[PDB]
Amino acid sequence: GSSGSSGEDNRRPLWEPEETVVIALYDYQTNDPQELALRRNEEYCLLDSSEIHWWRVQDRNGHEGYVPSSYLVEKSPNNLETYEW
Repeated sequence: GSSGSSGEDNRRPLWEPEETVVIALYDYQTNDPQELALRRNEEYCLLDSSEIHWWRVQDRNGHEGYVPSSYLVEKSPNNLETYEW
């Protein structure tokens, strides 16, 4: 392989390392308005974890609702030296 215009991959993220960002392992679907359909391999801003089985999140476009925390996952840690004790 060979580069073309730029040989330096500087693809920075969008969300913030401070806000809780979760991702859906699978594309969840529902027939209720109160519920939101998650997308496989898609991050989501955690609004409030009031409940346990159901977490309130928001899409990148602006779609919030109740989703199965099971699908949502905590963006694995990286280059972060911190201990929760």
